[PDB]
Amino acid sequence: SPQPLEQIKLSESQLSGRVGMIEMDLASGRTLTAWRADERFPMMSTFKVVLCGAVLARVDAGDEQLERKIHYRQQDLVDYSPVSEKHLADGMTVGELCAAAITMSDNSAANLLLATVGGPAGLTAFLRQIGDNVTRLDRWATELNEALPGDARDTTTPASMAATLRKLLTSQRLSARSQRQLLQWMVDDRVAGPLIRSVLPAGWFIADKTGAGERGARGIVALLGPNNKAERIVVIYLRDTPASMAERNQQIAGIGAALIEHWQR
Ligand SMILES: OC[C@H]1O[C@H](O[C@H]2[C@H](O)[C@@H](O)[C@H](OCCCCCCC3CCCCC3)O[C@@H]2CO)[C@H](O)[C@@H](O)[C@@H]1O
Ligand SMILES: *C(=O)/C=C/N[C@@H](C(=O)O)C(C)(C)S(=O)O
Repeated sequence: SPQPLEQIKLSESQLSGRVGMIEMDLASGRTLTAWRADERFPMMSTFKVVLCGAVLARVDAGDEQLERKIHYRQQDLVDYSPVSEKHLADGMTVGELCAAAITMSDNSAANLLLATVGGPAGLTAFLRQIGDNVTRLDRWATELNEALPGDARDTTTPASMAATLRKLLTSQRLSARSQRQLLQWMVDDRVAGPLIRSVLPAGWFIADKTGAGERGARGIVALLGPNNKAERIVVIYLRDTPASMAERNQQIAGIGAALIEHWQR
């Protein structure tokens, strides 16, 4: 594979779309690679990690409990609810809802949690509270993935998302237990995690949340590193490409390969 920036450029050329990327040291925030890092991209399902950071903040404040059971109705369900559709009779705890939202990308679980933090506006206010003045959630799950050109709704920037994830995972804004919980939910991703491990060389750590949307939107927020350590945050977003899902996945994997082969920078 070529150097990271050369591979990122190659991916735009091959996809005819925009790629946004940040590679950042998790412990210090040192930015290593930045490409269109201040440009907007639809967050898609990656917003679910920030959502659960807001839930954990409420738990830390004593305004929520991960144990609290939420009972919901079938009419509350939206498209793609693999875990929540199985619990109409018994409900799910707030912690179970975050696990379903992050590890299975369950949309009804995400919406139930979104209401607890004040909806899209409440989550956006939380982002402003932690110093992210760019990321914004405007719609509920299912409609936030529309990815219309020029539409600023439900977007982030690679730089903003990377800084926000670092703040949630390591800045001590969340309690120690909450920081550990958010990380474990990403480690536990069932949608892409196992697949990524299957193609990663031995010794590489992965934790992640992926997303997909219209007009080719695709993305991933991840922790990656050799020696089985979450050394870096890597955020990659793609937008406005007509390519197949398989090729969008292949290009993101290609950028990851370039990082792996040329890690010491
Ligand atoms: O010299 C480095 C390595 O080069 C190859 O590894 C390949 C691997 O066989 C391939 O499967 C992967 O594809 C990349 C898979 C990446 C998948 C997800 C990437 C995500 C993760 C973080 C956020 C953004 C992208 O590339 C590496 C590096 O060339 C060799 O197979 C391996 O033995 C060797 O240790
Ligand atoms: C998160 O990225 C979700 C992606 N897609 C879903 C969505 O809510 O937009 C569907 C319903 C389109 S499907 O799961 O792809």
